[PDB]
Amino acid sequence: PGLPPGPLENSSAKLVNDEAHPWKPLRPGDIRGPCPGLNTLASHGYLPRNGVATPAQIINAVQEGFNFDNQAAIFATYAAHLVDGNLITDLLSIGRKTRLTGPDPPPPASVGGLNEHGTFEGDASMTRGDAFFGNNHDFNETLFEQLVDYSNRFGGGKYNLTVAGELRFKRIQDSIATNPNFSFVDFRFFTAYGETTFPANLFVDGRRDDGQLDMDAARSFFQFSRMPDDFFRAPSPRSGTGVEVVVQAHPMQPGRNVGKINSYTVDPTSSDFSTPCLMYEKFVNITVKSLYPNPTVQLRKALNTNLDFLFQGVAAGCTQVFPYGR
Ligand code: HEM
Ligand SMILES: *[C@@H]1O[C@H](CO)[C@@H](O)[C@H](O)[C@H]1NC(C)=O
Ligand SMILES: *[C@@H]1O[C@H](CO)[C@@H](O)[C@H](O)[C@H]1NC(C)=O
Ligand SMILES: *[C@@H]1O[C@H](CO)[C@@H](O)[C@H](O)[C@H]1NC(C)=O
Ligand SMILES: *[C@@H]1O[C@H](CO)[C@@H](O)[C@H](O)[C@H]1NC(C)=O
Ligand SMILES: *[C@@H]1O[C@H](CO)[C@@H](O)[C@H](O)[C@H]1NC(C)=O
Ligand SMILES: COc1ccc(CO)cc1OC
Ligand SMILES: [Cl-]
Ligand SMILES: [Mg+2]
Repeated sequence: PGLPPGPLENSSAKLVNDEAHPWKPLRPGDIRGPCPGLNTLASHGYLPRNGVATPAQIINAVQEGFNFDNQAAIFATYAAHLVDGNLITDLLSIGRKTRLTGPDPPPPASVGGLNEHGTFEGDASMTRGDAFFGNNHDFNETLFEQLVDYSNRFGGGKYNLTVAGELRFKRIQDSIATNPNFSFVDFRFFTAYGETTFPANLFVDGRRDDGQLDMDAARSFFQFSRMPDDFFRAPSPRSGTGVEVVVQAHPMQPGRNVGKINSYTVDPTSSDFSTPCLMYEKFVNITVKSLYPNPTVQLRKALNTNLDFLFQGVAAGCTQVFPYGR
């Protein structure tokens, strides 16, 4: 594995929909998944256009194309790679499972790409349906139209953090009401909130950076993986700033439905926003370790390297944990 890239040398706003990075349609075999950011980077050639990439390629692409901040890029990328990528070949699919990531490790590891439900991807996404309903990765028009409606109602026709706060809660309540397997704990509990800020922070043209995303731009990213014509990236590195507004709108406890609709039951063993270090510790000790309980020599080495890289993205104050020793 390569070292995690460092922050941008020059993080100014600039044209990112440029001559070197044109949008192109999908070819047969090209993979897109549940993340409109990575999808857009692949469809503009910031990532390989087939949607299979190394962690270093992903980190460079999110920084260069969108000004995603370095710490956030490192944590997300290595978390995804650990649970969804091939640690020997150093390749991760941004969507469905593919033979392009190379020879698989033994069960119970899945190397399922970002489409793998319950590892990184989870329920109550804004524009993708819950995995229980049959498709956790494709753009959903009905859900996008709901995003438009919430933008009309709470954002004057634009998507902003106020809209995010209301839509985040709506999606949770809809999953509680209809998905008997709804899960909203630990890693998904965190990412579900942060992801709702990303359209306001990163899909807004960086010459404005006003947190007000228009619906034409929103559809372009969410549906077509396409930057608006003349799109400038954000003017400074960021990811989840303003997530507090989203949480404050409708504070929730982590929990799950318990095999029936309308049975949301709080999980006191889950991390929440009061215990961010616990979220990291459980991700490593439980989630990663369960996929690789007794790895062979070359896998153990790759796990430890990628776990070291993951820890670079963890907020200062947390203690590193070592599931396979040092
Ligand atoms: C840094 C590497 C990144 C990885 C590995 C990644 C991966 C993912 C995954 C797997 C999801 C699905 C979560 C869910 O179940 O809803 C997701 C959600 C999302 N990501 Fe990313 N992401 C990354 C960075 C970014 C960036 C830079 C952007 C924007 C520039 C972005 C925008 C989004 C949005 C908007 C969603 C929610 C989509 C929806 O709910 O419809 N992500 N990401
Ligand atoms: C950084 O990039 C911007 C936009 O491309 C440019 O205007 C600026 O002068 C660059 N800064 C340095 C120090 O080169
Ligand atoms: C149902 O929930 C469990 C974990 O609570 C998860 O392993 C499983 O993949 C879920 N499946 C769907 C389709 O939601
Ligand atoms: C999209 O989401 C809606 C609302 O949850 C759902 O009823 C529909 O089956 C989903 N799929 C498609 C292909 O529209
Ligand atoms: C969202 O837009 C609405 C209408 O313009 C406005 O009242 C609200 O303050 C905005 N919220 C943010 C966080 O910009
Ligand atoms: C994770 O495992 C380490 C031992 O490697 C231990 O110190 C730590 O308390 C564990 N944390 C959790 C949340 O299980
Ligand atoms: C910055 O942390 C994240 C990076 C990527 C995703 C998925 O788009 C979720 C994150 O946590 C909010
Ligand atoms: Cl940064
Ligand atoms: Mg999802």
